[PDB]
Amino acid sequence: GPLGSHLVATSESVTEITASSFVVSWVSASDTVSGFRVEYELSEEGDEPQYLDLPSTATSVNIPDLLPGRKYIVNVYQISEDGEQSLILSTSQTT
Repeated sequence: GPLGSHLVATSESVTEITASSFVVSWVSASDTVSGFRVEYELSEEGDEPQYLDLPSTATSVNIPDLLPGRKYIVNVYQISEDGEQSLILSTSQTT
């Protein structure tokens, strides 16, 4: 039982690459949410944003068809029963 040492990396749980994708997870900011909407766009090119919809029970999604070597801005919004969206998680990533 080595002390100060633990670096095992087991099996890198940060998988998503494939197609330069991203696997982003968040925490529901409300149980009244009717679903979730994920938005990802290039921070460089500034291309048009893409939107993905997930059920209120969804708390994680993989974004495929991403361009490797490009930086994306990802923002998660939860949809309320009234169709209202609220930013619960905002982060950027580099494929």
